[PDB]
Amino acid sequence: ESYVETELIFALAKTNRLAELEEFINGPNNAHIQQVGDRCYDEKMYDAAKLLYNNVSNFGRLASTLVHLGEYQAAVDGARKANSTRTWKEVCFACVDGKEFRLAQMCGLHIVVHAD
Amino acid sequence: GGYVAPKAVWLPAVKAKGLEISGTFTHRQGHIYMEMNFTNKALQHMTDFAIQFNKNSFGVIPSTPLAIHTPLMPNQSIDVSLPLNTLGPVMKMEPLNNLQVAVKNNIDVFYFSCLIPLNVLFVEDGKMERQVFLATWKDIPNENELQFQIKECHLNADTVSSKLQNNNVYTIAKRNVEGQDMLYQSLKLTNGIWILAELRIQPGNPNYTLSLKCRAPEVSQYIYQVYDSILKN
Amino acid sequence: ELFESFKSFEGLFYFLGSIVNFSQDPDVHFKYIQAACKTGQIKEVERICRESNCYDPERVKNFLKEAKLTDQLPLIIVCDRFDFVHDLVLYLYRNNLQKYIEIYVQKVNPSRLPVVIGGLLDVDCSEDVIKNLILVVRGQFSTDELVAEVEKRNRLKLLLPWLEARIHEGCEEPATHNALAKIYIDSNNNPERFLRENPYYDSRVVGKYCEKRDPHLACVAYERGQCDLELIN
Repeated sequence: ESYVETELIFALAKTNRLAELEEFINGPNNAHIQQVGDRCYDEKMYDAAKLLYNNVSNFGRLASTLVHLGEYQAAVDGARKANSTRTWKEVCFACVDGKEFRLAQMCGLHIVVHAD
Repeated sequence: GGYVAPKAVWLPAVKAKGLEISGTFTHRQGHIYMEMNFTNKALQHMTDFAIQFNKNSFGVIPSTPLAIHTPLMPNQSIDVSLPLNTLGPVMKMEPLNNLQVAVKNNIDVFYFSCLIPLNVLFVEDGKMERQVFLATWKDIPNENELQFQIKECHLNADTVSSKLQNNNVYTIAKRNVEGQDMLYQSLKLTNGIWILAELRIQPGNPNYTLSLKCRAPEVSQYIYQVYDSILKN
Repeated sequence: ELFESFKSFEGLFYFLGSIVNFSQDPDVHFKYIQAACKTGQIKEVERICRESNCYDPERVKNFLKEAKLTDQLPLIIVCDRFDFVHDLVLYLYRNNLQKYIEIYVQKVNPSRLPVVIGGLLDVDCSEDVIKNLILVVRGQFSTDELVAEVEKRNRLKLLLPWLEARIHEGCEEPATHNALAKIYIDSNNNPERFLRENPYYDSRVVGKYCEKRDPHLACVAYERGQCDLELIN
């Protein structure tokens, strides 16, 4: 199925059993990420949609989840390749709020192409 | 030209091993047609098309073989005009205007029914002389008179008359009676049966009273139906 | 079901392959496909799978992504027939892509070039192969939406050799010419001489671009286009 598997990993987030969830995931998932994967950060149950969107390479979305998660270094480490105007405004505003300022300007470099 | 109903699905592909027929009837300058669209929704070519009708109230039959000469390939859809006439065997059906049809191809024979709108059976020579109208109305037993309601009509007598005329229903006389328009009309079927009508249009009444007199009153309900359709379309 | 009860090698397979003609239960047809894959002869069936398209390509495509053949190419056809291109090319990047995209755009359809390329840029591919496929002969193409998705990704720096080789013979396409104008905007200089000897580009376009940028150049833009009122405004 997908239903079984999707809601399964969903409940696994409900029971925070990631250290075996994401590992089982490597099999023939037959499921659909980014729908329960959404619900993860939607329900604030972070750190898994992290791994999901990781194994699906969902840059920005994963970086946004890093932000909400409190992960901010690897956030910019993913932004360096994501490089979406989204990614940039995210890292800007968050890192300013994150009160990191050096790396803040280091990432703000990449937006000034847009004077908006 | 008279009223022609939109084509309806008569035989769905899934009931006929992929053959889908849609159809309607028309009347073109004294000639009746069964106008159809045949579509091949199967995966085999279809050939050897043929059609027949069961015996029916007005003796309706195809007048020629069905004019499909090439294989109808998968996914193809053709329009077919089948000329009909009323020279065929008569058996009274219920409902009176029902027609049973069999269509064959190289795969199988399939059956369906459809309802003939009676206006295609309204002949060109159906305009009674005033004198004859009065006499015939009087001759027909009063118990044969039947009343029907054309609901929610707002056409003027003039427009009613012109539309009906286009369907070979003739207005013989009009009477203005204290604001009311009374239209006296005749029509004649392919089998020779006359139907006389009095249409009463009243001010403030959105419904017209159609009164029909016929020596075969069972037909009346069906004239009403198509009379209604012609006025509403 | 009584077939599949046993090994059910291919007998009722051929049976359906006959019955498929006006057989509109796509599930049994998909099982039939699975059978054709048991000993792979979909080659002669994938063709009718192009014809037969009354199914649900979802569990079909799932079966496919489980049905391992390594050279199947109807999956691309049903894909762009239903626009499953995103996830398709997604898993394609996941495993491999050398010519599948290429053989598709060359034989099947060079239409969806730009959208699939934008997908590649989304999945952050290796630009080189994009260059190479650009070198590969194509049919038709629309540059506008291509450079639009580019301006999303902001990484046009790579079709410019294609434009170089293309204008190298002198295609007077205002599209490609204003594209050149854009890459020169990027080049940060003054091609007014170019702006004049090129009547091919769209001055209105370059002007509505440089609205922010370079009025001192929108001057000659509107002067080629005689856009005096725009020059005012």
